[PDB]
Amino acid sequence: PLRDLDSEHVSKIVRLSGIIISTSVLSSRATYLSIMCRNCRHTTSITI
Amino acid sequence: PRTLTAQHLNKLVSVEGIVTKTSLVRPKLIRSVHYAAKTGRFHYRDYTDATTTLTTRIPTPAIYPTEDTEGNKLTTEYGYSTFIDHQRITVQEMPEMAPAGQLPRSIDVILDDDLVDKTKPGDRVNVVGVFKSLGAGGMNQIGFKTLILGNTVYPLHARSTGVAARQMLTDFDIRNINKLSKKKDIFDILSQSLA
Ligand SMILES: [Zn+2]
Repeated sequence: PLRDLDSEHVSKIVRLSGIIISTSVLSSRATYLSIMCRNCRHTTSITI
Repeated sequence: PRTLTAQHLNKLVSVEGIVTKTSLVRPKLIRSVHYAAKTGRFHYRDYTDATTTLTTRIPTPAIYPTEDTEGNKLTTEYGYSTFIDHQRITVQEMPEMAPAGQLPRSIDVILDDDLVDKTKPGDRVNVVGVFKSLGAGGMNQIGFKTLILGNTVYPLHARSTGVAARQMLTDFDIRNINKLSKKKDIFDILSQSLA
């Protein structure tokens, strides 16, 4: 149950039941980034 | 080189003296071209420095491209790039105009492209160009860096020197030279006029 959560269960897998009351709007997060340096013009990439 | 002072900076001047040393002519890279085998496309870039425009610009320090906008590796095409030549020379006051028993004064001249191999060490020369102050004289942290950006370089001839003397011949001059020949005492007239 939701009230039976303690310090033991931290970085561990739990199974929970309940009711949903909120759902926010979808946000954008990056997965692949391409960048450039504003002074010398060096280019590289990033993967998340 | 002795009477050239800090009140003549940023003006066009004529300087007399003797060439004392010349450097090696080196290439300078302006535009570099590349190839990408994964897209079959060629890319280029431009480079510049402070000794090519008479007015001050905001620096652009671009970098040498090895990589494409996606990550493809580029081959460098040495035959398709453009290179322009460079040389530096030093000038000093002539020994027969300088004060005796006194150390001499010298000035640096920068030459590029076509004016790059016009003289040799030990020559009488006249140079015209802009007397430029460069960089920052330690105010970011002796004084300013001064040199002449050459535009004109004239060789001059003097007694007991390695530069020859030649004159331009007018057609009128040629006519007298050729007229004198027919008279059959050319040798005597030319011989008696020798000192
Ligand atoms: Zn940078």
